Amino acid sequence: SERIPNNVNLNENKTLQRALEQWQPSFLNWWDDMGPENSSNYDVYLRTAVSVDPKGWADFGYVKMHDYRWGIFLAPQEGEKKITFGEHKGQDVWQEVPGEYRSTLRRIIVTQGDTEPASVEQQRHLGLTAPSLYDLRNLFQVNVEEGRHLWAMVYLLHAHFGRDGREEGEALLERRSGDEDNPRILTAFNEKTPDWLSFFMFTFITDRDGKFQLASLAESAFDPLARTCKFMLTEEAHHLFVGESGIARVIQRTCEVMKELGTDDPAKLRAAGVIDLPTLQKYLNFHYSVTSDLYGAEISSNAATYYTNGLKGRFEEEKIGDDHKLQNSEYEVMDVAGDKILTRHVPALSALNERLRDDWITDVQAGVDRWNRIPAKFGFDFRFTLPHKGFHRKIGMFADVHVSPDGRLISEAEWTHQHKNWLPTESDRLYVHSLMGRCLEPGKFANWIAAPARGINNQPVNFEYVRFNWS
Ligand SMILES: [Cl-]
Ligand SMILES: [Fe+3]
Ligand SMILES: [Fe+3]
Ligand SMILES: [O-]
Repeated sequence: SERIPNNVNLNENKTLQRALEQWQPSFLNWWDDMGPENSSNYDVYLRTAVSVDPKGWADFGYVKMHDYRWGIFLAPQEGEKKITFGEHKGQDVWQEVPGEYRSTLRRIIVTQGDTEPASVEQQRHLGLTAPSLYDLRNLFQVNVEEGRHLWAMVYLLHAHFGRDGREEGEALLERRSGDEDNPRILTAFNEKTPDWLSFFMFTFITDRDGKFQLASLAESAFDPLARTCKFMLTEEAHHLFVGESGIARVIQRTCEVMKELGTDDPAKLRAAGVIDLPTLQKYLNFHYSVTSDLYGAEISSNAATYYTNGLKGRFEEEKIGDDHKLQNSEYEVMDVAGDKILTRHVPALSALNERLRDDWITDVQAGVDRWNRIPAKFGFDFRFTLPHKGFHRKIGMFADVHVSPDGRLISEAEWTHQHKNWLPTESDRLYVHSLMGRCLEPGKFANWIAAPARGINNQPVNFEYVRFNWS
């Protein structure tokens, strides 16, 4: 082992190596303060990336999380990679950041960076109510990887953004989720993640915004960014898995109990300590709509310049069958006109945020379809659905207006009186919270969630995924 593991020959740039070694103790201070509560002396069975070979790239073993081997890993550098979109299509990719784009790319990197520790800060208390050792370990695995994502971006800042990059790396540790004076940059990352149902939805829906922002940055003309993100997407895949199967196992458990009691009635299901499917639907509505705001205004001149200038491409840019310049292309978006929601066509360049939002909607929907297999398998009519994209939005054309899940423009009064049916109430949040009792004995699961289909790294489900050191 080296002090900072990496596949970018950090060793051979002494100035850069020392700058990051200077930042490391500060990162570790942040981990000890805002990382998982009371965990400094736990041994956790964790995956650690040591390399990038797709055949095997990650060690498994017990480690105390303070000692986790956070490292910098980029996808391998391609020979003569060309810029695939925008005014610079056809030219060589960039190894350094051009002056004209320096501050724009900095803000992109910093904003992506900021969401990483924000997630850990939002989730630091969750361990104390973990429904199983398996689940606690998953939480911790997500947490250390979000840590590594902070390292991924701070590396770029130090390596390619000089003085202010150094300053940005500091400031990334000084802002704090929900803080009054130094809050994190985006609204979704200052929200409470108050329980494990929210956590699974977060990693299912909001980490998915991560997926799509990263996939777009993975196309970037700025190739060190591109390569950082390509790898990060592999990590994000694990986070989405935790979320999707989290909720699946909760739905499984609720369905088991609906069959077992021969009933549908929320009151009865809640007497038995499960989360009724309609309440789950409200949580889906909440996280979905709040996350949708992160993609930005549907129509936006800034997104257009990030494409044209080669900074940020579309999701799976190279598969799309067009000119990859888009000056003469169109895209269909919605439009609020009077008391009706219509559609119209706009220049493709101005609707890139909406395209990426639409791509993310599709991906979330495929997951909702998979969840719906469960009640179908039980012969139940219940289906999860996604609300109309304008529902419960604070960013974009729907910001100053209200839309029901089924896509009706509704008055302020209707919203006030009906939204208790569509988003979690205090009562619903208190009920879900009341089920959150920790359960730490090997192979056992809190009554509100089912056992997973399998373990981790081929260990059995009743493996001792976390040792606390009493035993
Ligand atoms: Cl109104
Ligand atoms: Fe991340
Ligand atoms: Fe993530
Ligand atoms: O992530």
